Amino acid sequence: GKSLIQQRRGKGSPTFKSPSHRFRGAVKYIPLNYTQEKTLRGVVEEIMHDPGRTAPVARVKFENGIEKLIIAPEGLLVGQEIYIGPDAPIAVGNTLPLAKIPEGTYVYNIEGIPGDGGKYVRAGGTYALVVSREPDKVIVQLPSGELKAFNPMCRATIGVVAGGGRLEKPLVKAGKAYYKYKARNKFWPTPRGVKMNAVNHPFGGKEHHPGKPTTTSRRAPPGRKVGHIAARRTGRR
Amino acid sequence: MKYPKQIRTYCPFCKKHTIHKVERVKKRPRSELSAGQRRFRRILKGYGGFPRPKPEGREKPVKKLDLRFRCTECGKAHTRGRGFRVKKFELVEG
RNA sequence: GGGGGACCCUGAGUACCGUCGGUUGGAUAUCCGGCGGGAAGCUGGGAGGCAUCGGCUCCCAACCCUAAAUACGUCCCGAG
RNA sequence: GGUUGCACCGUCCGUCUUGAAACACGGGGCAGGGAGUUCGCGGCCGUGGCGAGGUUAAGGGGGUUAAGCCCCGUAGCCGC
RNA sequence: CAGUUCGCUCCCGUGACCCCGGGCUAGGGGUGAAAGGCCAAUCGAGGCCGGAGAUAGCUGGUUCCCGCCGAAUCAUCCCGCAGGAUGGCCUCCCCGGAGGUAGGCGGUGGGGUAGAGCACUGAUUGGAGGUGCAGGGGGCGAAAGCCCCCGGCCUCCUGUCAAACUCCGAACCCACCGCCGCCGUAGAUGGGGGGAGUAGGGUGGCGGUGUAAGCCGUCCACCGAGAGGGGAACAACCCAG
RNA sequence: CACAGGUCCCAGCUAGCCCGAAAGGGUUUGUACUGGGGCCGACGCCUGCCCAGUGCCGGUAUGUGAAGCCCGGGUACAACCGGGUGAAGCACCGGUAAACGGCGGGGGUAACUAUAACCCUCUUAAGGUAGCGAAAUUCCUUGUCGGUUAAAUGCCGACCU
RNA sequence: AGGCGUCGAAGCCCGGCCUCCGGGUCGGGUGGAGCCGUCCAUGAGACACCGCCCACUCCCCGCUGUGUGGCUAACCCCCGAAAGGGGGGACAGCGGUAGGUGGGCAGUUUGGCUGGGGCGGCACGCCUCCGAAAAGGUAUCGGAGGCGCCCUAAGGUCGGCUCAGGCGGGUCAGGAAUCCGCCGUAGAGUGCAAGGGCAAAAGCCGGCCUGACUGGACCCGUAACAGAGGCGGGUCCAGCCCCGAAAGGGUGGCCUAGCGAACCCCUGUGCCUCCCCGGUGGGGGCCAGGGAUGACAGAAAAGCUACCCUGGGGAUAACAGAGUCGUCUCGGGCGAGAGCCCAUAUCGACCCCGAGGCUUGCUACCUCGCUGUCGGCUCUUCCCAUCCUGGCCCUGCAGCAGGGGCCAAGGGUGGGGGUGUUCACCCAUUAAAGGGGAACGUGAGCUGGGUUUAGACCGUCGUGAGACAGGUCGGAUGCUA
Ligand SMILES: [Zn+2]
Repeated sequence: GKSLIQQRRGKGSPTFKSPSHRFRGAVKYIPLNYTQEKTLRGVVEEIMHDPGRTAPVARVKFENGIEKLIIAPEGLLVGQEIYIGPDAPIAVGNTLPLAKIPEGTYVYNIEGIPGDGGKYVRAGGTYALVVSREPDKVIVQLPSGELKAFNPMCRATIGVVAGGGRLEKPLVKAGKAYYKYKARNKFWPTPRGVKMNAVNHPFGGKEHHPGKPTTTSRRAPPGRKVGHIAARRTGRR
Repeated sequence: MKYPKQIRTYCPFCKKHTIHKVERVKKRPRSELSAGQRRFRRILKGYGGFPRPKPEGREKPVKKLDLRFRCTECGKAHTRGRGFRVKKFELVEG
């Protein structure tokens, strides 16, 4: 038969590639060699809308002369001063090692390992809760509801990501959806396998209905994982 | 079908009529040292489809009796003609 | 140029064994390759169509080179 | 010999088919081209040589303008 | 005008809008608001060249004359049924040497068809006689039983049958022996070798089947593969080869 | 067909899903208000029962279960035979239906005549709830009744077999 | 059958201990000379002693694997030009090997006969009777049935006896228990279908036995004539035997069914053989028996196509043509009966004989290198078995009208509602509002509503792709005679 959209996405054709040239650049922390054992103050210069980020961004000029792009937290002020280091005050916009953040605080942009650049909790309107502080690990509750252990030296920023609440407003218009997904080159509109042809999808056929159960095994090979993949349960609980 | 456990019959080796025990041949598995099995295993190796027929559920309802008669004097066994077909075969001391 | 010696040298992840794939007429006895093991080394070692033991026969691998007899005709003489 | 008249007779050509004038298929006219070839093995017959023997193959020499012509060639194959 | 056009009519016309230049995604692959749609007039797997003169039991074609003999479409086997092999029927050459039998007469044997018949097996109208027969039902009687019928089973008379009936039984066919006839030493019966073609048959008489047409066998007469003379033309009918 | 909206599933990052022979790569200058994968398809009122069947998920005490390894036999060495260990997978147990799909039948039913409506019980998991109905679904069929016409295989409303 | 004991024993005290707390083992202590059995009971004898043991258990040493925890030094990931730093970590990744899952991706198969094909069935391997035509042979999806077993006896032989049914007579005892006499050609029986054969038997009852065997010949049938792998049968030679007094009989079942190649494998039995010789393990070969192919002269094997493609077939279906008329339409013979009586004014049972080719069907003769379908419109023409119009006969014909029938085809036979409809139903008129043929007249005349492609929805069936002589919306009509 023919290929699936998910299979074709793996080949990186322009139909499926991210247009990573309209954006404002990558958002990563200053190299760990600058942050460790030394605290720097930076001034917020501008706050901008990144075409594909789901959150606003901001430019920071540091005392040492480095210009960086960061994910602006809610309430950040242009011209505000922020601190990055171990000896920075606990406030919104400052980046601290996880071992120096009191329990019960909201943080964002958490490094998976010390110095990677930040990987967790970067979408707009998200935050993570610092639960416990131990010499070997710091427990943090993530937006998905999972308690993950981080190395104490991982860097994170205090506050919440600006731009939360988007999903409150419906898109209403197919044209609104068109522009939204075109901004990121995400496949839209989307077809239905049941109304595809048998050559194209496992569920295809003249009679619009799957001929097999829709829960597919986790051991299925590529080109077969459609529908509910390795679903423990289905339906309304 | 009842069948005597012993019968008096001609012995090719004693060249006379002697008492013979009735025995049933016990089927044995294919020998892996035989040339046929060696060739079969040699061709089974490597890539490719199955190289031999695979009959499934192809059995006669009743199989012919494969009997050997052993002489009580010389201790050697022989066959008496061709086998026949009976569903029930019993050996009776009579 | 010949005789004697009791001293020294003669190719290692190689020969070879097990398994898997390809290939072969190579058939438990063709050759190549992968994986896992792997010697003797001159008081030595190898082959003789399943394996091992003894006899006999024939040889010295794991380094290298080699004209003439051959294959072809872009092309050239000659012929049908 | 050309055309034509009279009397009688006669429903084209190729092809499948039990059956073709066929309302079954191929058929405007003329010229030119057009379809049991070569090798290997084997069974037979027509003829000729030799005969318990038959026959060479690759190749060699002589001669030749020349690949023609002359002689050798017993390996091999079939038969006894 | 055009291998998709023209006219009237019709729909959208600030948006998921229309168009242009520079780029990327390439064939079991791309792209797809999903029609198996589009990917250079080609798309249920593009085009070009090569494998390649692919293969087919299926369709078509196969070129000069005369002379001699001259078929077959029926039995067994095949994933066999539009195809093949072994046989049967045709033709050509050679060995063998004394017989052979398509027709007929008589004889010695075999047969169970047409016809006929009930002696068996199975069917079949009525009547008469004999049998209490697990029949069965009524009269009769406290009860046990008898008397009536009807039915069952046998014999006879009466009136009818049989592809899976036969106490009988032809015409006729077959085997063998003697003879007439014919063929054969100008070499038969027979034996060996080479080459085939034929595995759709049709009409006509008979048999089974079917409302019938028809289907399926059998007989080898005619067309197939056959001129001439007739049935008005006519395959098959008549004369005739 | 798409669509905004609804709902379900996988994934805490060296993840989930995908291209490839490999190297490496798309989603990714991304990080659960996210990326990927199905179904329905504005909006209003709602979406009932069933986990036996197939599928998916978790456990797997127990049975089976390949090679390898170990033990005994056999071979002057092997080939070979018997047993022990034995992963995944199946057997087995449980969840799961906005997963695929199913939601009959009688015993009956009585009281008035039909009706049988409430109602009780067994074959296998359950026996179709709210709605809608001769329908783009109805065979008989041009079903029956009413309206529309002088005349109605049409159309509209209703009945439920 | 004796063993222990200053080579220190009986009889009490508690200590630790295992344990069926049964009951036994043992360190210490006053202790200072004795304790069991041969005797008997127990199926099996010593807690007399000397030895190998089996059943559970732990400990010391050595090796071996599995699971868990920890470490960094291989390896992996991140930052950084590098240096180096951080995180994971003997996992992962990678290479080799072993099993499972696996329409994600491929190559394939999904048979044949067939009064077209499909569903059905097996006429796809065998046996009996008829078909079958008095030698032999002979076909159909012809007719009526059976086989894919069973039997150590239902096989061989020898002796003896005679069956089914009926009649008469007998205690329980009757229709049927068990007997006695007579008649009794088989009307019984055979292991089983049918056919044939079997009566001092081939049947019934008894005695012995295994010839249901080994090494081989020739011949008939499947398969006539007329070819055959395999299979079955018949006539014999030899061996060793069974029964019988002997003759004589026995190579399975009284004869005809009950079954099967190559390759491979198992078993028996003797021999040959394995690359220069010899031995051992193992292999190969000849002969005999066995494991099956039922599509039965022997591939291992599921479907859709309406997106379909190719080569053919009128050897083969749907429309039309042709033959036939079962059916359809329309006539006739007889006359039971109904008609107040009266068979024939009218109807006419039960039976029987026909006409047409206007309904449907059957056959498969022409047409699949193409003859465009139903319905409607336009237009032309013909038959009478005549609806009206012309003329008549009978009448259960008073008139007006009706019922039946005859001659007659010049003319007419119209308009509308639903439905694609032909047809049928209905409305208002009319003298009537007849039935049919012409390639179901007429698409190089028209229209394209129905039918029959490609898109799509609903119901039902199927796991699925899909299907539906079930609905439903859309869907092209070439021409210079
Ligand atoms: Zn013996």
